[PDB]
Amino acid sequence: MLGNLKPQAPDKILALMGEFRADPRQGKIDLGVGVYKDATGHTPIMRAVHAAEQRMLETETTKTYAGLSGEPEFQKAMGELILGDGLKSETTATLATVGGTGALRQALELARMANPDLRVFVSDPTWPNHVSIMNFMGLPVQTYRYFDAETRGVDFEGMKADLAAAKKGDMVLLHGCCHNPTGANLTLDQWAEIASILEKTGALPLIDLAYQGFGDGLEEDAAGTRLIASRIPEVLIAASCSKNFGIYRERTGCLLALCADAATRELAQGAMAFLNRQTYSFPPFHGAKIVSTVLTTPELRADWMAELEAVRSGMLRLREQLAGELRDLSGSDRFGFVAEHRGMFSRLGATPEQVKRIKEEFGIYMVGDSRINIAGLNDNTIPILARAIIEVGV
Amino acid sequence: MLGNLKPQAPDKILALMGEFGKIDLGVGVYKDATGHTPIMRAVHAAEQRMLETETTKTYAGLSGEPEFQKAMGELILGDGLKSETTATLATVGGTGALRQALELARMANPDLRVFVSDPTWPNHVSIMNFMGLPVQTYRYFDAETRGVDFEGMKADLAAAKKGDMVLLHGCCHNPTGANLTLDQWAEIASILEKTGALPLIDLAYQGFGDGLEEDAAGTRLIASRIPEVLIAASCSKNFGIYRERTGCLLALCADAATRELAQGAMAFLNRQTYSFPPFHGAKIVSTVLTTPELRADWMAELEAVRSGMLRLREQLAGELRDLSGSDRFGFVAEHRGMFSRLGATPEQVKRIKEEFGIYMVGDSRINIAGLNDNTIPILARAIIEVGV
Ligand SMILES: *Cc1c(COP(=O)(O)O)cnc(C)c1O
Ligand SMILES: *Cc1c(COP(=O)(O)O)cnc(C)c1O
Ligand SMILES: O=C(O)CCCc1cccs1
Ligand SMILES: O=C(O)CCCc1cccs1
Repeated sequence: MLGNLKPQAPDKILALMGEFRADPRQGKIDLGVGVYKDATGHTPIMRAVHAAEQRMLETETTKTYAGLSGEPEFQKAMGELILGDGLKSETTATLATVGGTGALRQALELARMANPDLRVFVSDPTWPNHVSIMNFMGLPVQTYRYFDAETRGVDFEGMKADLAAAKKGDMVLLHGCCHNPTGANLTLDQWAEIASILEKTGALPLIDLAYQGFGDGLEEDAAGTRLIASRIPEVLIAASCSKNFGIYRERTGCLLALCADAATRELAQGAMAFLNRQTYSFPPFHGAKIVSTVLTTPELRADWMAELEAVRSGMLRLREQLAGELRDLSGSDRFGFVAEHRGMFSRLGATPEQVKRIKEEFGIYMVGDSRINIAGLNDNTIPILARAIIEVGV
Repeated sequence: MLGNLKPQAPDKILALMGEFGKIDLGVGVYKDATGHTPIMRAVHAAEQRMLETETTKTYAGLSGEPEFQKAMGELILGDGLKSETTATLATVGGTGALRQALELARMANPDLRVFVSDPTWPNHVSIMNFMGLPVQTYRYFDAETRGVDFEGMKADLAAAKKGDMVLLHGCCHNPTGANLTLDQWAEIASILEKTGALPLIDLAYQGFGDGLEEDAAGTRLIASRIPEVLIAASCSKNFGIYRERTGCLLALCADAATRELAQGAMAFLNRQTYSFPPFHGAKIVSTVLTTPELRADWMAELEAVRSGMLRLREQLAGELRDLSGSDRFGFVAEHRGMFSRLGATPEQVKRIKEEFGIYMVGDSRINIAGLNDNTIPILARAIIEVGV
């Protein structure tokens, strides 16, 4: 029977890593990495996190089944970290998921459960996993203009025009901050306008928030999300803890469902818990317990925020440098967007041909769409990348 | 939009604990003499070693770590592990392994039906209902003898067709406590082979019946006869890591070509569901299994738990015979695993919970691990008073 299985395409990350590994070039560089890497090229375990695991090891007396939709401490701490004082517990449903991806999958299952004729609107471009899951679910997908290949910024007028075609009950997927893969983001004023279009169309916003604390700051990065929450009656937020906590493999995230009434909330929580139940019963405990420990323990929380800010500040300075080196070599602004972008990713606007030429002539590797990971740059690699970008004629 | 949501039915077994002198004989978790579910020594030691050895937490394998996958395959199939034709997938507990098993089978056969035992773990039917899969049942429990109705089981299983999936509990049958012998397993293998039915084995209590190796005996027999088989394994109970959510799906194929197919489709299933599987619990399992000293202590601790429960069952049967002189409740001693279904009806069950304060699943399923020297006489009395 299993022989009738259709061949499924690999993870691709492997192919990139295999091509790169095969490269005999002593000076090859890898900007395709999708995780944070420090100056030495490592993805360290944050101090606060290692401190939480030591504490957990000393306090946990059992490992019996716990909360089906997560532990109260985690749900509460997450909603506060995301919505801040605006957290309206009375109308908020929460679900511990298996990473932000689990949160996205559940959110989609929830919405479709409420509206079978659900349509999803995704940005152009967006994280490929978005489309993958949606295709796998057989949901209709529409695209809305977003990245401007010429300016490397947001084509807002285009986005508005396309979003204007959403109907009541449709879903609009928005990256809360640090757009992956582009790095081009919305201003708080652009968020206000998007909010108006959403109220007008009656479309349901789904926010993919996986990089809170990597853009302009913990609070600053949630500004757009908070604006949507306060003006839109129903909002779905899929949050991740893999990156801003550095616990990728622990698989920790959560689905937040903001509802109009308390009755509607009771409904949503019941459907979410039911969803977890029908997929894998209980969500993973370890990673979520680390997070709630860091956030509830003053000492740890303070250390986490400090370490996270150090990371953010570092990448931002890497942006300033690359843009400066590019300013000098080009003798023009052109590449100024590099310093204007936020997140650990940036789309250079290079064509596939140029990307291939950069790799062959300079040994630098990046995703085929010209996406580079800022964290992979340093005092030694920046001059090389700059020269390569200019040399290939981007 | 969310207002359209219809209310969903609660998990009965988990709701049971909601209504919780008080004697909990519900949820299938192991508990010691003082009513606690401890962390196993080896497990704790593994975590400490893990705390010192792990330097990063970056994304890892989409199908789980090679070490975990290998340790699990060896634990389950032993020397009958033909890696060349076996696909492995780390999952979110045994339930996760189950869900992925049904999804995989459905991709291969959009026209599949599932045969489940009467009775079976309620979560089996709920998941199948949710997926919209046709469910047929096969006789298994003999209501009067509290044993297996084997003739009835064979008759029903023979009605299966090529492409159908037969769900068999590998050992310690939840919720009955009744289990097939190795001679019955061979006969089942005969029926399956003839019909071309794909068996899905739910293995959640390996180590709680007669022993680690002995409890995998049936699964190994089917794996050696049937060319294609699916096994969903849970490490929740035998490792005492319930909340970590760790298990795995094994897809045994007739050849490496099909194996590469299943392996690819299995990984894809994780990617499109939650991306990567949870690492912590799987790391503990592989650490314990590949560290001779740890494996040794875990086997010993599990062994102790095993024999302990076995003794409790004997106490139950005994005390109960002192209250009748009849071998009516003898089945308690025969049943193997954590559970045992008494012949009590719902009314009787209620009388017990209300006028005796002892909470058991509404079908007479009791978790023997909940009993002890102090409560056995009380429970023995309870079911005698209520007359069952
Ligand atoms: C990382 C990421 C996620 C979620 O990652 P998880 O590893 O599942 O926590 C979701 N959306 C985007 C855009 C991401 O970059
Ligand atoms: C425990 C159990 C499972 C799976 O449990 P998980 O906590 O999801 O690992 C599956 N089937 C049966 C019969 C079980 O008792
Ligand atoms: O590089 C990125 O887009 C972030 C990596 C996140 C993930 C990749 C595959 C599954 S989750
Ligand atoms: O008690 C049982 O039947 C199994 C353990 C409890 C569980 C219910 C759902 C997933 S695990």
